[PDB]
Amino acid sequence: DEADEATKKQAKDTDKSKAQVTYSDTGINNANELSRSGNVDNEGGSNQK
Amino acid sequence: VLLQRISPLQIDPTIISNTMSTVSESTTQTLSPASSILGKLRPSNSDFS
Amino acid sequence: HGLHGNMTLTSSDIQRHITEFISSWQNHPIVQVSADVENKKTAQ
Repeated sequence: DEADEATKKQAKDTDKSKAQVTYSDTGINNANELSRSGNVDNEGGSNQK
Repeated sequence: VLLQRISPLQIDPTIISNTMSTVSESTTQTLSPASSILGKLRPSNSDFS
Repeated sequence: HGLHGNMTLTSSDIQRHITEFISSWQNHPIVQVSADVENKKTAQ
């Protein structure tokens, strides 16, 4: 998800509907990437509660 | 953007068009090699981010 | 396409024939390269 706003924000800065420089949908199979989120706490458990 | 505002280099795509110096042959159904490469390059576009 | 005994003239057939005629005319060798006006280089 966070990649999508980067491309959308990039398009706004260049004043174009679609941007040449994109952070998403590249040719690289970057399917193992992880990013910080609110599910996991400091002990490795879920934050369902 | 900062690099562009302090660099003495200007990108002028008309150099490519002048060098080719090919007149329009849209009447011909086929595309000449000179006209074909110009279509791929699209010198009209001015975004060089 | 238009081979059976039941022939009915229609605008679609007219358009098809027109397209064939236009393609045949445009694919002629001399028609490919020709002009009524002259460019600067050929004038030179």
